[PDB]
Order: sequence, then C-alpha cells, then structure tokens
Amino acid sequence: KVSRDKDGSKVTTVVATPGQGPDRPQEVSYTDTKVIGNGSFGVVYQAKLCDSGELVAIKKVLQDKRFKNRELQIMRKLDHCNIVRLRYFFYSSDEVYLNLVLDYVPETVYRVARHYSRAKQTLPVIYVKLYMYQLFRSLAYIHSFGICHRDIKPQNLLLDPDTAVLKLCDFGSAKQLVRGEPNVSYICSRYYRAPELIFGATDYTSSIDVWSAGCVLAELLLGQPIFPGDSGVDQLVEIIKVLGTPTREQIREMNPNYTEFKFPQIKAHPWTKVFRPRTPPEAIALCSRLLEYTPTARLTPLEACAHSFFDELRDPNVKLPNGRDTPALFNFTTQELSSNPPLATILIPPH
Amino acid sequence: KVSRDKDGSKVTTVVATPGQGPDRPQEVSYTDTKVIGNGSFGVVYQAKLCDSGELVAIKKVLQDKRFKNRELQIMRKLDHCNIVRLRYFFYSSDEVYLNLVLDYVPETVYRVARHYSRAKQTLPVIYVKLYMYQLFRSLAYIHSFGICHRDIKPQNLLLDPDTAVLKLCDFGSAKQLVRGEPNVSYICSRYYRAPELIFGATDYTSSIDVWSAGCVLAELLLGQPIFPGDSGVDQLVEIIKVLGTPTREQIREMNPNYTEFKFPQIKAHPWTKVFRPRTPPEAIALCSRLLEYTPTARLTPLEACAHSFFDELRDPNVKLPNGRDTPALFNFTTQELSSNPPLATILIPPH
Ligand SMILES: c1cncc(-c2nc3ccc4ncc(N5CCSCC5)nc4c3o2)c1
Ligand SMILES: c1cncc(-c2nc3ccc4ncc(N5CCSCC5)nc4c3o2)c1
Repeated sequence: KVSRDKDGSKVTTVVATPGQGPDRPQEVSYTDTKVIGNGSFGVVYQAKLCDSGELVAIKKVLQDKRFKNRELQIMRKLDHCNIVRLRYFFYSSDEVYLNLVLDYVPETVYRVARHYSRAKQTLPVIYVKLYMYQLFRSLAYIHSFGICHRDIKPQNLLLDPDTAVLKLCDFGSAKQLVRGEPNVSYICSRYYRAPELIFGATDYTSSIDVWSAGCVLAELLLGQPIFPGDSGVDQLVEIIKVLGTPTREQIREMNPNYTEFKFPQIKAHPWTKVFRPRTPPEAIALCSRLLEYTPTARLTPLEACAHSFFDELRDPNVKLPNGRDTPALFNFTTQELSSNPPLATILIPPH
Repeated sequence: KVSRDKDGSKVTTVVATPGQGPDRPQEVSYTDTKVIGNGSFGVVYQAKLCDSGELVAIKKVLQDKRFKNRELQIMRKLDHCNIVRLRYFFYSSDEVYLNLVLDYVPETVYRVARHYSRAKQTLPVIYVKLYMYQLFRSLAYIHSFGICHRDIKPQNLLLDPDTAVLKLCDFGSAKQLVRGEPNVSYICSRYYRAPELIFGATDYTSSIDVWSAGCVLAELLLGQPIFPGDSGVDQLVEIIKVLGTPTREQIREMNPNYTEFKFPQIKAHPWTKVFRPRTPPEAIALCSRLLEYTPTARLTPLEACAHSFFDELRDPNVKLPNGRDTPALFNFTTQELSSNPPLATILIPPH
C-alpha cells in the first residue's frame, strides 16, 4: 500500500507485528524514506511514522522462507533502556525480506569520538563514564539471557547527544551461547575481536563482549583504536605489543584445541604508559581488568558497572555537562542483578 | 600422512594436484607449519616444502561437496608474473577443506606504507610507481579473461622487498563477469569500494577494480586512505567530500535502478589540495583519471600502465633504490595487450 497524502508526500503502509507485546499484526504507515546504512544483510532506512511523527530505523534483511531469523528471535526477547527497541517487524519484496522497525537515535559513540580525534583531542572522561557504564548495563542484561552480541564496537553504540542515553544496536552477529554447541571463530569487527576468536576458539563465552568493551574504553581514552590490526592474525600481534606474549596456560584458557602461530616472545608494556599522562588511573585500572587474555579473568558487565571509574556517576550531585539530569542509571531490575544480586549495595547509591 | 624425519621434525605428506600442468595428483611433503592469516573462509598457513626447501602459503577453505569452488577454477587459469602462483591444491579434514598451495611472498604494500605513515613520512614515489604499475599489469591480465578481483586493497598486494616484485593475492571475491547475470553489490573492502556498488549496482564491470587501484594510489601518496567511511553509505559521503556530489548523468551511469540516499549538495574539492604540496602532478593526474564516478570514464589497466606517471620506469637507466635491476615490466604477452594492442609502442621501450 503506497499512496500520496494532502501535499504530495509518498506514504508507505505495511502490516507489521508489534515488536514486544501481543502477536497482533496492525497497519503501520511511514514516509520520508532514505538509506542510512547497508551490509551483507541488506539496507537500513530512516523513515517517519505518520501517526506519531517519530523517526524509526528500518533494517531490511533477505529472509530464507524455511530458515528462522536468529536476530528477530533475540530482538523480540529484549526490553531495556540501553538497547534500541524493536517497535515492529514486517515482510516485503521472488525472495522475501524481514524488516525490523527500530527507534531512531541520531548519533553513535564512533562519530562523537571521531569529531574529537579528527581535532587531536579526547572526549572528556564524564562522557566516557556515561557511555561505558550504559554499555556494561546492556551487556549484563543480554548476558543474563545467555545472549552474546559478538560485535561490540563504537558504531553499534547509538546515543542521544542531549540526554547522553546510549542504545546498543545491530544484533545481526548476536547468538544465545549454549554449553557444548560450537560457535564460529571469525566474528566481531577485527579491532574489538577477543584473542580467543583469533586463536580459532569455537567454545568461547559472553566474555568476548567484555574484551570488546575494553577495546572501546581504551579507544575513547586514547582517541584511536588500541589494537589496529591490518588482518585477523596481525590483530594478535597488535594485542601482544601491549599485553605481551600470552603464557601456554593463557593460550589453553583461550582455545584448548589451537594450532601453531609461533610468534616471537615480547614483554608486556606497563598499562599506565599506554595512555596519555593525565588519563585517570581508575580508567587505566578498569582497562587492565577488561583486557585480560584468560577470558574468565575479565570482569563481568555487572562487576564493570561497580568499578571505581564509575564512582562519579553515583555522586548525588552529578549532572550532564549541558546542565540536564543524568539519564536512568540505577533503576536495575531483578534480571539485571541476577549474575550477582549483592552488587546492588554498590550499584544503587543511598538516595 | 603425518611422520617424523631424520632429526625428529613434523612432516605432513598430502596428495595434491599441480596448480598448472596436467591433472596428475602427486605426493607433496611440507613442515614448519604456522598460521599467518584467517577470515570467514578459514585459515592461511606458512609451510616449507621438504624436497625444495621453498616457502608456501596454504589457504584452507571449507568446501561444500555439492558446490564447485569459484576461487580454485579462477586460480587454475592464471599464469602471470604479478599474480601469486597456485602451485598445488589438495583436500583435508565430517567436513572437507580445499587447500590452495601458493608461492610465499614475505611483505605486503600495506605493511610497507604503514612503516612510512607510522613515522609520518611518505613512501618515495619510485616505490609507488613500481607497485601501481605491476598492479595495473595483473589487472590488465585478469580483465582480459573477463575476471574481476573485486577486493583490490593494499593488503592483497604481496611484494618481495628485495626485487620489488608485486603479486596480487586473495581471489576469494574474484568472479568472471557475464553481461546480464547479476553480481552482489556488497563486495570489496569498504575504503576501496566503487561508488556504483554503494548505489547497490548488480550489473557493474571490471572497472570497479580500477576505482580500487585509484584508492590504493591515493593512499600511497597521502599516507592514509583517501575515503575512510565508518560504514557502507558513509563511504559515499567521504567520496563526495572530495569528488563533490555526482551529476544525475553520473548516478545513472553507476546504477540506472537506484533508490533515495537524499544527501546534501557538496561542491568538488580541488584535486591538488587533497595531496601534500610536493605530490608529483602526473601522480595526481593519474588519480583523477582512475577515481571517476562514471565507470566507463575510468582508464583501463593497460591505459593506466601507459600513463606518464610510469614514464620513469621505461627509462633505460632506471634501477631499484637498493641498486639491483628493475624486475620484468615490459615482457607483455598478446593476451595482456588484447584490450588495446597499439599501446605496445609506449608500453615496450626499444631497450
Ligand atoms: C547495520 C546493521 N545492523 C543494524 C543497524 C542499525 N540498527 C539501528 C537502529 C537505530 C538506528 N538509528 C539511527 C541510525 N543511524 C543514524 C545515526 S548515525 C548511524 C545511522 N542507525 C540505526 C541503526 O542501524 C545497522
Ligand atoms: C587471505 C585470503 N585469501 C588469500 C590470502 C593469501 N594468499 C597468500 C599468498 C601468499 C602469501 N604470502 C605471504 C603472506 N603473508 C606473509 C607476508 S605479510 C602477509 C601474510 N600471505 C600470503 C597470502 O595470503 C589471504
């Protein structure tokens, strides 16, 4: 159903299932359609809902009729203030496309960082704390369902510049990780790719996401990627140039069925001397606890939220630089705290 | 067959079909096996052939029994001094892997450029001429067969630093283009991706490779990528920021069935002000003739070989900076010249 309204604007009307809530298809109309993204899957559009005037992002992906879509399945489960909301899904055009209608968010962490980096400046630490904290919250939430994003990178961190609200997006790499069931090794954007994946692990856990979050924190502190690999395995060289050569124990912790990379012995660089001189030590300390070789040695998302780097966010007096209140930071559900309930005492300040 | 030699070394023995020459499988033994690369396809190994002591790269790709492998088919046709030679292929271990045994080449153009850029210098122009000339030769060769590489980027330009010999590698994206038969639009590493592909063209030609080669030339002159997109469509913004907004004629030349990107009108940037002040004009001029929006307006690889930027390579007196002779540059076959035979009078100096 494509029509023209009062003036002469192109209105598209589709039958779409609500993203969350009852499985009751309804007519949804939108206009002002334009391409804002693309990839192996297909295209991302900006559009405006006719009823409410609200901007949405529509991800359009080729669908194997017989094959069930993993991304749709995951997006239908999720309901969290730091994950972009699936509003609706619908099918369109001898092949069929799934269309995911999402809340539109006008910026990304990547673009905000590039603005600073292109001017050889760094993001003020308060922005770093707000973004990194909300990402760790989204990760606690999805990891509590056994769901691993597997593509944490600055481009998939949407933000409202005015409220400083962050939304995790692009669940196209996401998977429910099940003990015993192998996972693909070539996964995640290279710079953010956990060392176990480079060692070809198929038995990895949700902790590959914490490594990625570590790479994002480090990038925001440095003003450039901490591990800029030219390839999958040169990525490992770059990591070793900072963390040093991993021990046989660490390598076994990463992939117990690995083959020979036979790279030379390099000593670790001191963490503090990786970052610029005035970098806050609590920031550097959090980085060291995220970017551990041994996956089980990495802080959990909930633990990362409790780190002293975020202490400033739990100040009753804290405000955004633009003067407005901080967004919702402390309204933790049961599900969010499920990994370690007692952490609440730290994660929820007195008043 | 995995065995131990005179000393106690791990020798692997496989039955492999010669890359070129008769379909006659023979025993091939190799040792000193190590991972040098990986990707969606699988893993790349270094190994040493036991008989000859020669270093090879072994690309190992998962093989669908029912599907015939496009990459193998193409590699078996190719025999050129600037394309990495398929020596052998063999199958290994309930799933089956194709192993492509290739000549080992110890550097890439990308790594050589990074060495200079990381020191805030540029590659001397003579290296730029040598690399770009050999790339255009490999492209003239494969394009003469209707074969398009579709992943031209500095990482896929292997070189022997001593002889300055360049070998095109990674034919994992390569395809014989047939008029009428659609090709995938999401293809090529983003920075090198021709504008028609971003407009979602499925009837592009081998000229997408010349656009990529232009992006490589520009990067070698600049010390960084000329079009650093954060995404598929932001790639187009970055291009427009230099070339300006394309005309409706150029857009139609790129994809006659395209959709709304609805981007702002931006005026072209002067070519000479993109590059550093002492950039040779013949280099900038060649770049302008490669990075044309209208695909048919792009120089052919053979035409690009005949450009005045390469005049220095046809000097009887020219030598490598290390003092050694220039490699074979002028031993063009008939097949190579097939796109425009008369260009020989320029391409093959009397000496
Ligand atoms: C590629 C693969 N998988 C998902 C996505 C995607 N999901 C969203 C949700 C919401 C979005 N809202 C806005 C937006 N833009 C405008 C702001 S700058 C990035 C593009 N982009 C969005 C987006 O992109 C993209
Ligand atoms: C990815 C996808 N498809 C193919 C390839 C590939 N083919 C070759 C051939 C020969 C090679 N020789 C050497 C080499 N190294 C050592 C030098 S630095 C890059 C890795 N790498 C090679 C290579 O990689 C990689």
